[PDB]
Amino acid sequence: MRVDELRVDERIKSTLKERGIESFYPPQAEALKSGILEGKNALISIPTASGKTLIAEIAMVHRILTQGGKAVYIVPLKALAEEKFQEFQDWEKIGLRVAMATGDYDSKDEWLGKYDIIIATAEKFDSLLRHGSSWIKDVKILVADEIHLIGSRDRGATLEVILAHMLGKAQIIGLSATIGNPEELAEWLNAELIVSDWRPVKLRRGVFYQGFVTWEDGSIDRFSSWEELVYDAIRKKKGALIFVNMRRKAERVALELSKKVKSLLTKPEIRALNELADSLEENPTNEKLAKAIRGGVAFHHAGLGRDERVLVEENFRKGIIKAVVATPTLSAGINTPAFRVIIRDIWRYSDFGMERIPIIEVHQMLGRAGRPKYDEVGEGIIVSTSDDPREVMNHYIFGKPEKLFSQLSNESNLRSQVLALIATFGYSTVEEILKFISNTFYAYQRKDTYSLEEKIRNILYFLLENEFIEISLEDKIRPLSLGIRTAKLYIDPYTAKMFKDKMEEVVKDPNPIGIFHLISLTPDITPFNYSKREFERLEEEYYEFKDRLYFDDPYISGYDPYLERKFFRAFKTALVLLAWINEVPEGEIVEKYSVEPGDIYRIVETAEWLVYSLKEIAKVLGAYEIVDYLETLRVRVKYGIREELIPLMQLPLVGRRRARALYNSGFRSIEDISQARPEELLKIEGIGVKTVEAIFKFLG
Repeated sequence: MRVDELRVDERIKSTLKERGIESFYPPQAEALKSGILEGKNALISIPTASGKTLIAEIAMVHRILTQGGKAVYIVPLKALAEEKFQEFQDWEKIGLRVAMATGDYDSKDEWLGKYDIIIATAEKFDSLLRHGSSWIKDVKILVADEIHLIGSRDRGATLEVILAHMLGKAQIIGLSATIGNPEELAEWLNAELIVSDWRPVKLRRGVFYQGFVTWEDGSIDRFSSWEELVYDAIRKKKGALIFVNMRRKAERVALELSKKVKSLLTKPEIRALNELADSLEENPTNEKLAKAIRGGVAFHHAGLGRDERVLVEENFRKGIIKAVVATPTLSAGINTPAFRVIIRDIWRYSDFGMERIPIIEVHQMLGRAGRPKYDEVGEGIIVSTSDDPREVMNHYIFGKPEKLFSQLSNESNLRSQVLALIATFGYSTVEEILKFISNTFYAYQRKDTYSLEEKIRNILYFLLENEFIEISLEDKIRPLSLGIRTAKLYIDPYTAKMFKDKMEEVVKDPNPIGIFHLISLTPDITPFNYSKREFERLEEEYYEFKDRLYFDDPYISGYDPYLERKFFRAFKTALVLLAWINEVPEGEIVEKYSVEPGDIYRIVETAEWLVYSLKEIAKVLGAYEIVDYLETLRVRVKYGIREELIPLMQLPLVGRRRARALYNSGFRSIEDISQARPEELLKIEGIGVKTVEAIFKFLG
């Protein structure tokens, strides 16, 4: 169907046409005519290549243009908010303001009140709901992108909860991959179900095994090695996307490929890759990237800094970079299909131990093959090495995706969610809590929820004994300041407990390493990892700074190589964080502590939040003597600077490096910068035109 067959506000039609959208794929047409334009809930389970976002965009905008109010778009990862923010930009042209809200959990963010479209993670939205932001009542529709994640252990419960809170309160639309129990999820969501396998480009799926690829139709094609699949694609002026389990494997395979790909590149292509390879800021992780890119092959994984990942994704989308070997974590950042998708690993290091990559993910990966503009057929190939090809074919290609199970039993999320109910949602009796539970997806899939109930009852004990809540004289369950504060900070009650239990120590010896180590031991952060060769040096430094730690014994819970590792991981993290506030250049940190740019950015952001949370728990506990210290530390962690640079960080385009160059040249305050001649800032090594322009604009 065409845009003009669409029964929506004409200002939407104009925007679509202006984007070059004239018609809709069959799956989209079915969805648009399912009732969502009328306010009905819906679960859209179709290929990613078939444009799920557009369907949601139309539904959201149409919803608020007719009923006014707001639309909330729930993105899976905060690093994905930006992209959505950019593509939602043209809605500003018809008077709809778009905003990104993904951090600062301890805020009502009332400033979002004047916006119409709000992009945020499930956690951020959960957080806002707890704070009771005055604009929440304004939300008419919430879109849960990659809603199948509700079945994921780590964060699925949070998505389930915000859905439970919003159901019946706003229209709910889910964008989902293919699953095993489509109707069960739709039923719980009181939604219309749209299930389709239609895609714009035919997808051919097969399994590669010892020299041959056997396609799902039974035919065979010879390829001496799996990499020939990549060379063949490039030889055909098309591209390839290779998926691997580990970061180091991603890089090693990228270099290997690039070694044979370079000789398949035109003279220009080679010079274009060079200009690109040259622009990568000096750095170990970036050194490998540049060297591989000069061959037409890049690697993609969370260790790379945002800028580097953007470069790789955009140039892959431009066909400059011919192939990309990437990991799972942020592969969603690469929004560009590829003629061929090669799944190199089908087993991944698991927690308890190795396990097969879920069928759901394998299907999502294969569904990335076939570019609409260049391909008439996309090929998704599963590489089997240790597995029987017929078994792999039967399991992944012929078999059905796994059913999604609620992950509400997660002790981490459940303790946080049970406290949140009492501390921010007014739940005061066990019966009421179980009432909320009876409306969860968890309960929906079950005949009974006896164990969860026993699990909740014990959580209440934990909260009572630890003083987050209390039983009033009325025999009701009520929160205490510690509890309310913990709920709003969004930290797990366990990390709050840790902060409370070690507060007396922090007060006695307020110091960086100890604080950074303490927070790095909490469930709310993922510390840096370390290789075996690093341990000896880590151990030495540990003894050196042992007396500054609040958690000193590496084995208070056993000798499990897992627990000793956890402790030292937190310790190494504390060391990196100290270098960070001591203004050691990123390149030097990456190099000296064997950590990656992407991880530094992530840990720094999380640390700022946790140091802030520690400051706030110190407040509720009355440990006011360390609040100023903690507040200052928080800001130092936020920017990676010494206390004296703080006054300059409010400046546009000014980071730790520029603040330093400014300060050392005599511009220490906004006042010094205010009375400066542009030439005075331009002489400073590090400050360029665009920076002075932004600074002078900022100042007037």
